[PDB]
Amino acid sequence: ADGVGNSSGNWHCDSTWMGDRVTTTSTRTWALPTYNNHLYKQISSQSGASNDNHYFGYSTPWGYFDFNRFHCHFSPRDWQRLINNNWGFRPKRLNFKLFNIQVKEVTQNDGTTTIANNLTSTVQVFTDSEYQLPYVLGSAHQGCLPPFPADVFMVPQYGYLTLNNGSQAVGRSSFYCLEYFPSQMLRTGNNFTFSYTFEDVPFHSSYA
Amino acid sequence: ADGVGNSSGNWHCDSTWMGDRVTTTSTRTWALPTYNNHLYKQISSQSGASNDNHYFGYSTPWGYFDFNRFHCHFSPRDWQRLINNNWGFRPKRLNFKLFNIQVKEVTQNDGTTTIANNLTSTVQVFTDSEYQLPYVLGSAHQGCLPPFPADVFMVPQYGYLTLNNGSQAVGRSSFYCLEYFPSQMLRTGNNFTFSYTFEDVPFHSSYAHSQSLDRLMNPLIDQYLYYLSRTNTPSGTTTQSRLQFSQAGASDIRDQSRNWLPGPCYRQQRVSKTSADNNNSEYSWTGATKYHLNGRDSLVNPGPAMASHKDDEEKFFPQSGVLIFGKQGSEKTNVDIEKVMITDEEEIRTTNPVATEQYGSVSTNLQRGNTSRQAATADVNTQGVLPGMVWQDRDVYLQGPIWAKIPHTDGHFHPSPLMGGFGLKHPPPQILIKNTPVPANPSTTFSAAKFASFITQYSTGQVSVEIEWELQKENSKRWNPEIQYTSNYNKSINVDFTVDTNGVYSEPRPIGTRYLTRNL
Amino acid sequence: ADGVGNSSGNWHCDSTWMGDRVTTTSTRTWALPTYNNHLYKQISSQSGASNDNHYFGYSTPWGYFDFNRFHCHFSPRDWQRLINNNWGFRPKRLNFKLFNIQVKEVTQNDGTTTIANNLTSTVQVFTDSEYQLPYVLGSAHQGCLPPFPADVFMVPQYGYLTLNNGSQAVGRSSFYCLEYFPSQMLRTGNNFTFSYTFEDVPFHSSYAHSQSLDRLMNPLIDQYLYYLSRTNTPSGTTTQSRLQFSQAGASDIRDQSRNWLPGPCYRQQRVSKTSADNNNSEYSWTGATKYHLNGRDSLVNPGPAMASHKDDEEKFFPQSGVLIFGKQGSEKTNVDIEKVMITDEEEIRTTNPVATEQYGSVSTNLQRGNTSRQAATADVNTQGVLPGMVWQDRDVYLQGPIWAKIPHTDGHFHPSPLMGGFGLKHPPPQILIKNTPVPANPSTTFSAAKFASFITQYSTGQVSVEIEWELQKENSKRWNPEIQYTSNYNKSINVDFTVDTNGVYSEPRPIGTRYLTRNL
Repeated sequence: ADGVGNSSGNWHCDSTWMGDRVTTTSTRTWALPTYNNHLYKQISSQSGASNDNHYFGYSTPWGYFDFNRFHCHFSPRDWQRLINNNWGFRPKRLNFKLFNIQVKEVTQNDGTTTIANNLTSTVQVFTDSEYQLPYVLGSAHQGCLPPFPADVFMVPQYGYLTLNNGSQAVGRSSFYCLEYFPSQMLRTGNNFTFSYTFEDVPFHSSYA
Repeated sequence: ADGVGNSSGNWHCDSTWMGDRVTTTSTRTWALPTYNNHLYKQISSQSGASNDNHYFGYSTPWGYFDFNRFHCHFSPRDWQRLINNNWGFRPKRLNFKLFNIQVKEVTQNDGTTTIANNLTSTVQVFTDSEYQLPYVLGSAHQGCLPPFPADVFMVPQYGYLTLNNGSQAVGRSSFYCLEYFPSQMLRTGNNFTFSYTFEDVPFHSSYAHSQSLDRLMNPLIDQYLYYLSRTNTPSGTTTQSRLQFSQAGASDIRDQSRNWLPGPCYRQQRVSKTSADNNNSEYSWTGATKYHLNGRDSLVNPGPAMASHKDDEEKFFPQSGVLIFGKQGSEKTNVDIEKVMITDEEEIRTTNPVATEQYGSVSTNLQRGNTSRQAATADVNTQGVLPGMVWQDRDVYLQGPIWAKIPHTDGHFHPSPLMGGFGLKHPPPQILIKNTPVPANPSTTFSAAKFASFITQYSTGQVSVEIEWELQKENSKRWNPEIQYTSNYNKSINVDFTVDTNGVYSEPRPIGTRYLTRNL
Repeated sequence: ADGVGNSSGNWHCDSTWMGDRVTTTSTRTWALPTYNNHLYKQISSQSGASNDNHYFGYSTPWGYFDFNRFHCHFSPRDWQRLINNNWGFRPKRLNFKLFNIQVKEVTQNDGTTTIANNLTSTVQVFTDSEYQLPYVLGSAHQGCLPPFPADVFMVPQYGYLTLNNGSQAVGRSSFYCLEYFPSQMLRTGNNFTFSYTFEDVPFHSSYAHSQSLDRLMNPLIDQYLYYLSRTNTPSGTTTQSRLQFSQAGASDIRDQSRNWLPGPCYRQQRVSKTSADNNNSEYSWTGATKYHLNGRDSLVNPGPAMASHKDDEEKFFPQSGVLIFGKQGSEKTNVDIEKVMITDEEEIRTTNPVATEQYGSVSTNLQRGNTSRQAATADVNTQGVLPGMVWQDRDVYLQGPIWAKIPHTDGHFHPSPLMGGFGLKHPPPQILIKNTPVPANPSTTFSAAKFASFITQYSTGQVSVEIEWELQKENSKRWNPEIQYTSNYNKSINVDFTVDTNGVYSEPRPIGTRYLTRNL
């Protein structure tokens, strides 16, 4: 879309209050490494663990973008404006964008770390809009968008757990390959976007 | 098309089931090196090889994209959905795409390997849609699209064989230069695509017959036809020749008059999975089933479709009559039986003769009374096609091949590939890809010698294969439940058809397609 | 439709010849009892039976209407009119009707059998037009429509066999409940009807070739091709190897170059109608021609179409290579030869090998001079289909079957039924009929046990079958008269194909169709 040298997006971090609506926008800089060396690895609880701590699952080479915390969208002044004046609030719709994607190639020769641009490499992005993957958001996991807009954050590694009989698996355990999903390939100059509408939910009781 | 920094394609790996159709799409990441250092090399069998192993051919600097295996398009869940619900399937059309092509230049200075982008280099891609090149697909060769979508695979090198008189060639031997074909040159940002339509082919028999060919009668009603049941009667204290005839019913069900015959046979030697049960000798070739062609013996493998074993003999399999797939990590030469998975063709024993047994018996003389000559019979170890013969083709497997090219010959009978799959007069064309040679620094003085120094480079990219399949929906009226493929509920260290703690994908067993049942 | 006292059909038994078509209509009176006491019973081979005789299946309370014999539609005069004037025929369409259905209730009190009408009971009739049930028609079973229109026949009980491992079943064995099909319920006054169209099938070869396959040349003109006629010449007082070639003419007519070969063969043992000529031993199975399927031997009967005997050997017939029909009043087990009528397939010896002889001879070694090795040959007792092979199918008979269902298999070669007739992928559907169970007096207290007491009853009615046949008119240009089927003028106690003083209808001999002649 923008090849090499044309920006594919702008920095939009702000909030607009219009009557009975507040629209919060946040922009962050993320870093995504290579996870598991491009491999899917079966993971399980260590031998000798207690029965309550036994688990079985899979670790994927993918990362995921988490913004399931209020500090990712509201500044402290925004929070004070929200909670001191409103009896309730609820989300309505969201818009998501990935842009200005740069792929960096890292080499190490004779103890020297050299980083150079890779203008032909891609990143695969897709949204699980059919909810066919285990939903690991909402478990209060680290790796969200940092509360301060100037902070740079690492993209957390995606992984899921399935049925386990101790440290082993059962026949009902499910395995998911994330490359079996249609994904969008983005070079430097390509951007990704999608829009989502929240279902009708009760207003949060922001009152005593 | 997309210069440097614009993607020329997307990752499409998925399947859509819509009524009587299933469309499977797969995307993989491939790596293509430089083969033969941009040269065509004449190849031949080594001196001292046996006559059966003699060959002559050419090795080309090109590679080819192979997706002639079901695991390249169907996930194990997709295969289970296909085989547990459909009485047949066949391919309809396919779409192919190469995109996100990156050419990498490799240099080596003072023992250091440095890889950098080459944004101006090209890769040459063309499809042999006129079938003017030797068709090497359909020979069960390695180098296909890996079954796991996350695996990266190397593009296999293309090569062909021609006529040979020993290790030498003859005047009729053909040489093919693949640069004499029009090819499309792709830089980083260019993509390649083409569409193909399969010819009309029979649906694969993804079912097992619930009736046997010798048990198609009504057991309650006798036949009105008579058969010779006795040839003598007690006379005095000796015997006297006397012909008698009976109508066949349930008690003598083997003598009933029938309209059909079991399919053709080409007997195989019987080997047992229990080692001690086998003969203590080297009989992999002396006892092997072979065909003779131009003075050379070739192994018949797997040969005509025949049942692996009869009832309650699952440990026995034909010596070269079944497909044998390797487990994950299996070597190439002389691996043990526990390292391989041997397929079973027992679902076709209803109509097809057992591979290791005779087709039947025929008379060899003329019996006569009083000198007297008693009737004699011989085993029929090889039986050609007879009128009224019915048979089932070999089953297809998830790891098995999909199609093969029917040889361009004046005559052929039932051109279903013997290894299993769909016989196509115009199969999906070979897709040839190679890196364009980039000459290194030339001499400032003109030299008529052809260039021998080139910049070392390889290419990487993504490949997409989308195939539409037509389904033959099951329409059974049986009352009791059917056999279905299923995962085992009991706990295990690893889940089947997943990755282990090393992230290594494995296929624990071969899965056929014949689980539902249909009447004969 | 017609309640009680109104007829729901008429008697239509006749044939109409109109140009290239003949429409035969037949009406019969049938009786249908209650089978298995309204129960489905699992059936299997008796313990102690041989492996070849093992089976497993189910017996159903339903009956079926069978008209798969030519005598059910053609009178002997109709057959003579068909076979003396036509070079071929094939079925085109059929119409079926059940009408005038009466349900009779049978009671037995103090040793007295009383039969009364049941005007409210029904009979369930349905046609298996989707072929979801095991097709038991075409196995030459008794219970067809009687050849004489005045005879009343019992409806045969329907039953099928499924997969068996010995006397037991396997997981792939299928069970079918015929009440899981939609059926039409008919009281007295209701009728059933359905129409069926035959698929396109080849005309039956109702002719005998007036030329032999080895005598197709011009006897007056020599061939321009040469054959090896001599292999040595007199040299001195000994012999010397020397190849010589000759052009074949009439004197060496056996050496002429030919374009075609006789049809395939599967050798049968030769038996003689003269008892003393046979070997004094029990060879009905040891010397029998068999095929091996899943570890069980089945008799090959009648097998591939082959000539019964050569010239001037009419007393010889293949052991299980011809259809054998029973004379009127013939028993079931071990009847004498005078109680049966053995058919003859001598009209096809022009193109088909004799059943009891070898197909030919082939070389088995490589002859060489000076150690020296002399040329050796072997008999070919079994010959598969070769390119250039021509053959004739088995003849059909008035008492013989008409059609058979081609098994649903991936492959089959020349799907003409081996017992004779027309191979149909979609044959006329099975027509299943049974009496609706009428429960007897129930208990005034509720019981969850299924009903085991029923009112004894049977049904009677009329059945009509009308088939349209297409004729292939003879267009011969031979000068001298042809062989025609005819009655014998000499006086006799009984007329052929009539009733005797007991009013018992009999068919004195089998009548084929191959009386007219056509050139090869």
